Amino acid sequence: MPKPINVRVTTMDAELEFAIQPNTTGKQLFDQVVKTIGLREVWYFGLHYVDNKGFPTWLKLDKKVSAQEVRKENPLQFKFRAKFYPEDVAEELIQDITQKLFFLQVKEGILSDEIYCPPETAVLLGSYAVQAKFGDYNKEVHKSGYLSSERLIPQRVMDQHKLTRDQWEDRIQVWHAEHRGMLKDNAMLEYLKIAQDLEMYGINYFEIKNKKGTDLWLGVDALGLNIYEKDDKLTPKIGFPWSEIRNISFNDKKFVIKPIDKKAPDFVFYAPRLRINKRILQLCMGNHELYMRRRKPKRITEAEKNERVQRQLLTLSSELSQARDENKRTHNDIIHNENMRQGRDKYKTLRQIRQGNTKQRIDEFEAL
Repeated sequence: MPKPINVRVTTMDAELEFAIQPNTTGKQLFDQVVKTIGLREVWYFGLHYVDNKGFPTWLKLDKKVSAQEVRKENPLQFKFRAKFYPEDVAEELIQDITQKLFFLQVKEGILSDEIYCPPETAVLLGSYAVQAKFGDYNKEVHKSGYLSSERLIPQRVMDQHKLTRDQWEDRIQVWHAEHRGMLKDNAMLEYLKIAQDLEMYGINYFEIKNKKGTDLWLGVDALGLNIYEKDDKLTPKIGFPWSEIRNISFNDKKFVIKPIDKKAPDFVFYAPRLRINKRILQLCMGNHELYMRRRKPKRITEAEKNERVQRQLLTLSSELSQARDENKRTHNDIIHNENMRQGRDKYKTLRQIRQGNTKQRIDEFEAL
Protein backbone atom coordinates (compact mmCIF):
# COMPACT_ATOMS: atom_id res chain seq x y z
CA MET A 1 0.00 0.00 0.00
CA PRO A 2 1.09 3.61 -0.66
CA LYS A 3 2.97 5.04 2.33
CA PRO A 4 1.91 8.61 3.23
CA ILE A 5 4.46 11.44 3.06
CA ASN A 6 4.54 13.74 6.08
CA VAL A 7 4.78 17.41 5.16
CA ARG A 8 5.07 20.50 7.33
CA VAL A 9 4.35 23.97 5.95
CA THR A 10 4.83 27.16 7.92
CA THR A 11 3.34 30.52 7.05
CA MET A 12 4.67 33.68 8.68
CA ASP A 13 2.54 32.98 11.79
CA ALA A 14 1.07 29.49 11.44
CA GLU A 15 2.16 25.85 11.27
CA LEU A 16 0.41 23.29 9.08
CA GLU A 17 1.10 19.55 9.12
CA PHE A 18 -0.53 16.86 7.01
CA ALA A 19 0.17 13.66 5.09
CA ILE A 20 0.20 13.42 1.30
CA GLN A 21 0.31 10.51 -1.12
CA PRO A 22 3.48 9.71 -3.12
CA ASN A 23 1.72 10.96 -6.27
CA THR A 24 0.81 14.35 -4.79
CA THR A 25 1.56 17.35 -7.01
CA GLY A 26 2.72 20.74 -5.76
CA LYS A 27 -0.63 22.17 -6.80
CA GLN A 28 -2.55 19.69 -4.65
CA LEU A 29 -0.26 20.48 -1.73
CA PHE A 30 -0.55 24.23 -2.38
CA ASP A 31 -4.35 24.15 -2.55
CA GLN A 32 -4.60 22.24 0.71
CA VAL A 33 -2.47 24.91 2.37
CA VAL A 34 -4.39 27.94 1.11
CA LYS A 35 -7.74 26.29 1.85
CA THR A 36 -6.79 25.65 5.48
CA ILE A 37 -5.71 29.23 6.20
CA GLY A 38 -8.53 30.83 4.21
CA LEU A 39 -6.33 32.55 1.63
CA ARG A 40 -7.67 33.09 -1.89
CA GLU A 41 -5.30 35.69 -3.39
CA VAL A 42 -3.10 32.75 -4.32
CA TRP A 43 -1.30 34.39 -7.24
CA TYR A 44 1.19 36.09 -4.91
CA PHE A 45 2.39 33.04 -3.03
CA GLY A 46 4.41 29.84 -3.35
CA LEU A 47 5.95 26.96 -1.42
CA HIS A 48 9.60 27.65 -0.71
CA TYR A 49 12.22 25.17 0.45
CA VAL A 50 15.89 24.22 0.35
CA ASP A 51 16.65 21.20 -1.84
CA ASN A 52 19.15 18.41 -1.12
CA LYS A 53 22.00 20.46 -2.60
CA GLY A 54 21.56 23.34 -0.17
CA PHE A 55 19.78 25.47 -2.78
CA PRO A 56 16.77 27.72 -2.07
CA THR A 57 13.93 26.72 -4.39
CA TRP A 58 10.28 27.33 -5.24
CA LEU A 59 8.09 24.23 -5.54
CA LYS A 60 6.71 23.48 -9.01
CA LEU A 61 2.92 23.17 -8.88
CA ASP A 62 2.70 21.11 -12.07
CA LYS A 63 4.99 18.36 -10.81
CA LYS A 64 4.79 15.75 -8.03
CA VAL A 65 6.49 16.79 -4.78
CA SER A 66 8.46 13.54 -4.57
CA ALA A 67 10.17 14.34 -7.86
CA GLN A 68 11.72 17.74 -7.18
CA GLU A 69 14.55 16.52 -4.94
CA VAL A 70 13.31 17.95 -1.67
CA ARG A 71 15.50 16.83 1.23
CA LYS A 72 14.94 13.23 2.30
CA GLU A 73 13.63 14.16 5.75
CA ASN A 74 10.61 13.49 7.94
CA PRO A 75 8.61 15.59 7.55
CA LEU A 76 9.35 17.51 4.37
CA GLN A 77 9.75 21.19 5.27
CA PHE A 78 8.17 24.02 3.27
CA LYS A 79 7.79 27.76 3.83
CA PHE A 80 4.65 29.37 2.43
CA ARG A 81 5.72 32.88 1.40
CA ALA A 82 4.94 35.64 -1.09
CA LYS A 83 6.94 35.19 -4.28
CA PHE A 84 5.40 38.23 -5.96
CA TYR A 85 4.41 41.67 -4.63
CA PRO A 86 1.57 43.92 -5.76
CA GLU A 87 2.47 47.16 -7.50
CA ASP A 88 0.44 49.14 -4.97
CA VAL A 89 -0.71 47.35 -1.81
CA ALA A 90 -3.30 50.06 -1.17
CA GLU A 91 -5.08 49.36 -4.45
CA GLU A 92 -4.65 45.58 -4.78
CA LEU A 93 -4.66 43.56 -1.53
CA ILE A 94 -8.14 42.30 -0.62
CA GLN A 95 -8.04 39.88 2.33
CA ASP A 96 -7.04 40.49 5.93
CA ILE A 97 -5.08 37.23 5.77
CA THR A 98 -3.16 38.28 2.65
CA GLN A 99 -2.41 41.68 4.16
CA LYS A 100 -1.18 40.09 7.38
CA LEU A 101 1.12 37.65 5.60
CA PHE A 102 2.63 40.43 3.47
CA PHE A 103 2.96 42.59 6.59
CA LEU A 104 4.79 39.90 8.56
CA GLN A 105 7.04 38.89 5.68
CA VAL A 106 8.01 42.48 4.86
CA LYS A 107 8.53 43.36 8.54
CA GLU A 108 10.89 40.40 8.97
CA GLY A 109 12.97 41.73 6.08
CA ILE A 110 13.12 45.19 7.59
CA LEU A 111 14.07 44.12 11.11
CA SER A 112 16.81 41.81 9.81
CA ASP A 113 18.11 44.69 7.66
CA GLU A 114 17.59 42.66 4.48
CA ILE A 115 15.54 45.63 3.33
CA TYR A 116 17.26 48.93 4.08
CA CYS A 117 15.14 51.36 6.07
CA PRO A 118 16.18 54.87 7.21
CA PRO A 119 16.00 55.64 10.98
CA GLU A 120 12.85 57.80 11.17
CA THR A 121 10.96 55.45 8.87
CA ALA A 122 12.12 52.40 10.86
CA VAL A 123 10.92 53.97 14.11
CA LEU A 124 7.54 54.92 12.63
CA LEU A 125 6.98 51.48 11.06
CA GLY A 126 7.87 49.91 14.39
CA SER A 127 5.16 52.02 16.00
CA TYR A 128 2.64 50.85 13.40
CA ALA A 129 3.77 47.26 14.04
CA VAL A 130 3.19 47.78 17.77
CA GLN A 131 -0.31 49.08 17.05
CA ALA A 132 -0.86 46.03 14.85
CA LYS A 133 0.06 43.61 17.65
CA PHE A 134 -0.94 45.29 20.93
CA GLY A 135 -3.85 47.36 19.64
CA ASP A 136 -4.51 50.73 21.27
CA TYR A 137 -1.87 51.96 23.72
CA ASN A 138 -3.05 51.59 27.34
CA LYS A 139 -1.00 53.04 30.20
CA GLU A 140 -2.64 50.67 32.68
CA VAL A 141 -1.61 47.60 30.68
CA HIS A 142 1.51 48.69 28.77
CA LYS A 143 3.60 49.90 31.71
CA SER A 144 7.34 50.53 31.33
CA GLY A 145 9.05 47.54 29.74
CA TYR A 146 6.09 46.21 27.76
CA LEU A 147 8.25 46.29 24.61
CA SER A 148 11.40 44.82 26.15
CA SER A 149 10.94 41.49 24.37
CA GLU A 150 10.04 43.13 21.05
CA ARG A 151 12.25 43.43 18.00
CA LEU A 152 11.24 47.02 17.33
CA ILE A 153 13.78 48.49 14.91
CA PRO A 154 16.83 47.32 12.92
CA GLN A 155 19.99 46.93 15.00
CA ARG A 156 21.75 49.38 12.66
CA VAL A 157 19.36 52.14 13.73
CA MET A 158 20.23 51.64 17.40
CA ASP A 159 23.96 51.70 16.69
CA GLN A 160 23.82 55.15 15.08
CA HIS A 161 22.07 56.95 17.95
CA LYS A 162 23.03 57.82 21.53
CA LEU A 163 19.97 56.12 22.99
CA THR A 164 19.85 53.07 25.22
CA ARG A 165 17.41 50.20 24.71
CA ASP A 166 15.23 51.62 27.48
CA GLN A 167 15.15 54.97 25.69
CA TRP A 168 14.15 53.37 22.37
CA GLU A 169 11.20 51.77 24.17
CA ASP A 170 10.10 55.22 25.33
CA ARG A 171 10.36 56.67 21.82
CA ILE A 172 8.19 54.01 20.17
CA GLN A 173 5.60 54.07 22.96
CA VAL A 174 4.97 57.75 22.20
CA TRP A 175 4.12 57.03 18.55
CA HIS A 176 2.19 53.90 19.47
CA ALA A 177 -0.02 56.38 21.34
CA GLU A 178 -0.59 58.49 18.20
CA HIS A 179 -2.15 55.54 16.37
CA ARG A 180 -4.96 55.24 18.92
CA GLY A 181 -8.19 54.28 17.18
CA MET A 182 -6.57 52.54 14.22
CA LEU A 183 -7.79 48.98 13.65
CA LYS A 184 -5.07 46.32 13.52
CA ASP A 185 -5.75 45.54 9.85
CA ASN A 186 -5.39 49.22 9.00
CA ALA A 187 -2.19 49.39 11.04
CA MET A 188 -0.73 46.54 8.95
CA LEU A 189 -1.92 48.13 5.71
CA GLU A 190 -0.41 51.49 6.66
CA TYR A 191 2.78 49.62 7.55
CA LEU A 192 2.87 48.21 4.01
CA LYS A 193 1.98 51.54 2.39
CA ILE A 194 5.06 53.12 4.00
CA ALA A 195 7.34 50.12 3.49
CA GLN A 196 6.58 49.85 -0.22
CA ASP A 197 8.30 53.19 -0.92
CA LEU A 198 11.60 51.82 0.42
CA GLU A 199 14.40 51.51 -2.15
CA MET A 200 14.91 47.77 -1.60
CA TYR A 201 11.26 46.81 -1.04
CA GLY A 202 9.95 43.97 -3.21
CA ILE A 203 13.21 43.53 -5.10
CA ASN A 204 15.13 40.33 -5.83
CA TYR A 205 18.83 40.98 -6.50
CA PHE A 206 21.11 38.91 -8.73
CA GLU A 207 24.79 39.19 -9.66
CA ILE A 208 25.22 39.87 -13.38
CA LYS A 209 27.74 41.28 -15.86
CA ASN A 210 27.67 43.38 -19.01
CA LYS A 211 29.61 42.58 -22.21
CA LYS A 212 32.92 43.97 -20.89
CA GLY A 213 32.57 42.05 -17.63
CA THR A 214 31.55 44.69 -15.10
CA ASP A 215 30.20 43.24 -11.85
CA LEU A 216 26.64 44.54 -11.48
CA TRP A 217 23.34 43.75 -9.77
CA LEU A 218 20.12 42.95 -11.58
CA GLY A 219 16.95 43.87 -9.71
CA VAL A 220 13.68 42.13 -10.51
CA ASP A 221 10.39 43.46 -9.20
CA ALA A 222 6.73 44.15 -9.95
CA LEU A 223 7.61 47.35 -11.81
CA GLY A 224 10.34 46.09 -14.14
CA LEU A 225 14.08 45.46 -14.30
CA ASN A 226 16.74 47.54 -12.55
CA ILE A 227 20.52 47.67 -12.93
CA TYR A 228 22.72 48.63 -9.97
CA GLU A 229 26.43 49.27 -9.56
CA LYS A 230 28.10 46.65 -7.38
CA ASP A 231 28.33 48.70 -4.17
CA ASP A 232 24.92 50.41 -4.24
CA LYS A 233 21.75 48.32 -3.95
CA LEU A 234 19.57 51.32 -3.10
CA THR A 235 19.95 53.37 -6.27
CA PRO A 236 19.36 51.71 -9.63
CA LYS A 237 21.24 53.39 -12.50
CA ILE A 238 19.26 52.02 -15.45
CA GLY A 239 15.70 50.77 -15.71
CA PHE A 240 13.42 48.91 -18.09
CA PRO A 241 9.70 48.91 -17.26
CA TRP A 242 7.77 45.73 -18.03
CA SER A 243 5.78 47.79 -20.52
CA GLU A 244 8.90 47.96 -22.72
CA ILE A 245 9.61 44.25 -22.37
CA ARG A 246 8.11 41.63 -24.69
CA ASN A 247 10.00 38.46 -23.83
CA ILE A 248 12.57 37.09 -21.39
CA SER A 249 14.87 34.12 -21.97
CA PHE A 250 18.37 32.82 -21.34
CA ASN A 251 20.83 30.26 -22.68
CA ASP A 252 24.12 29.31 -21.05
CA LYS A 253 24.59 32.39 -18.87
CA LYS A 254 23.34 34.79 -21.56
CA PHE A 255 20.05 36.58 -20.89
CA VAL A 256 18.08 38.15 -23.72
CA ILE A 257 15.31 40.68 -23.09
CA LYS A 258 13.29 41.39 -26.24
CA PRO A 259 11.57 44.81 -26.62
CA ILE A 260 7.96 45.65 -27.45
CA ASP A 261 9.35 48.09 -30.01
CA LYS A 262 10.46 45.67 -32.73
CA LYS A 263 12.81 48.38 -34.00
CA ALA A 264 14.72 48.40 -30.70
CA PRO A 265 17.74 46.20 -29.84
CA ASP A 266 17.61 43.29 -27.38
CA PHE A 267 18.78 43.97 -23.83
CA VAL A 268 21.49 41.39 -23.14
CA PHE A 269 23.26 40.55 -19.89
CA TYR A 270 25.21 37.72 -18.30
CA ALA A 271 24.60 35.56 -15.22
CA PRO A 272 26.88 32.70 -14.03
CA ARG A 273 24.85 29.89 -12.40
CA LEU A 274 22.17 27.70 -14.01
CA ARG A 275 20.22 27.11 -10.79
CA ILE A 276 20.09 30.85 -10.16
CA ASN A 277 19.27 31.61 -13.80
CA LYS A 278 16.14 29.46 -13.59
CA ARG A 279 14.74 31.45 -10.67
CA ILE A 280 15.69 34.73 -12.33
CA LEU A 281 13.63 33.67 -15.34
CA GLN A 282 10.64 32.63 -13.23
CA LEU A 283 10.70 35.93 -11.35
CA CYS A 284 10.83 37.92 -14.60
CA MET A 285 8.04 35.96 -16.29
CA GLY A 286 5.77 35.99 -13.23
CA ASN A 287 6.24 39.70 -12.58
CA HIS A 288 5.83 40.54 -16.26
CA GLU A 289 2.58 38.57 -16.47
CA LEU A 290 0.99 40.10 -13.37
CA TYR A 291 2.00 43.51 -14.75
CA MET A 292 0.10 42.85 -17.98
CA ARG A 293 -3.02 41.43 -16.33
CA ARG A 294 -3.35 44.69 -14.37
CA ARG A 295 -3.37 46.77 -17.54
CA LYS A 296 -5.18 44.78 -20.23
CA PRO A 297 -7.26 41.77 -19.09
CA LYS A 298 3.16 58.86 -11.96
CA ARG A 299 3.68 57.21 -8.56
CA ILE A 300 4.01 59.26 -5.39
CA THR A 301 5.09 58.12 -1.92
CA GLU A 302 2.72 57.47 0.97
CA ALA A 303 4.21 60.51 2.74
CA GLU A 304 3.26 62.75 -0.18
CA LYS A 305 -0.30 61.44 -0.36
CA ASN A 306 -0.92 61.14 3.38
CA GLU A 307 -0.30 64.40 5.23
CA ARG A 308 -0.63 62.72 8.62
CA VAL A 309 2.17 60.24 7.89
CA GLN A 310 4.26 63.09 6.44
CA ARG A 311 3.94 65.04 9.69
CA GLN A 312 4.89 61.97 11.72
CA LEU A 313 8.13 61.40 9.82
CA LEU A 314 9.07 65.07 10.08
CA THR A 315 8.37 65.12 13.81
CA LEU A 316 10.45 61.94 14.16
CA SER A 317 13.40 63.50 12.31
CA SER A 318 13.16 66.44 14.70
CA GLU A 319 13.21 64.25 17.82
CA LEU A 320 16.04 62.03 16.57
CA SER A 321 18.58 64.43 15.05
CA GLN A 322 19.61 65.44 18.57
CA ALA A 323 20.60 61.82 19.31
CA ARG A 324 22.18 61.10 15.92
CA ASP A 325 25.73 59.75 16.15
CA GLU A 326 26.81 60.44 12.58
CA ASN A 327 30.20 58.70 12.41
CA LYS A 328 28.30 55.48 13.19
CA ARG A 329 26.18 55.42 10.04
CA THR A 330 26.52 52.49 7.63
CA HIS A 331 27.26 52.47 3.91
CA ASN A 332 23.55 52.29 3.06
CA ASP A 333 22.82 55.20 5.42
CA ILE A 334 25.37 57.36 3.62
CA ILE A 335 24.00 56.34 0.22
CA HIS A 336 20.43 57.00 1.32
CA ASN A 337 21.43 60.41 2.68
CA GLU A 338 23.16 61.55 -0.50
CA ASN A 339 20.09 60.43 -2.46
CA MET A 340 17.89 62.50 -0.16
CA ARG A 341 20.24 65.48 -0.53
CA GLN A 342 19.69 65.16 -4.28
CA GLY A 343 15.93 65.27 -3.74
CA ARG A 344 15.44 61.65 -4.80
CA ASP A 345 12.80 59.12 -3.84
CA LYS A 346 12.01 55.63 -5.14
CA TYR A 347 9.73 56.86 -7.92
CA LYS A 348 11.65 59.95 -9.02
CA THR A 349 14.68 57.69 -9.38
CA LEU A 350 12.73 55.13 -11.42
CA ARG A 351 11.52 57.86 -13.76
CA GLN A 352 15.06 59.20 -14.06
CA ILE A 353 16.63 55.82 -14.92
CA ARG A 354 13.92 55.02 -17.48
CA GLN A 355 14.68 58.15 -19.52
CA GLY A 356 15.86 57.89 -23.12
CA ASN A 357 15.85 55.17 -25.76
CA THR A 358 16.18 51.44 -25.23
CA LYS A 359 19.28 51.59 -27.42
CA GLN A 360 20.40 54.57 -25.33
CA ARG A 361 19.85 52.74 -22.03
CA ILE A 362 21.40 49.52 -23.34
CA ASP A 363 24.45 51.52 -24.37
CA GLU A 364 25.06 53.10 -20.97
CA PHE A 365 24.55 49.63 -19.51
CA GLU A 366 27.52 48.40 -21.53
CA ALA A 367 29.43 51.54 -20.55
CA LEU A 368 29.07 50.70 -16.85
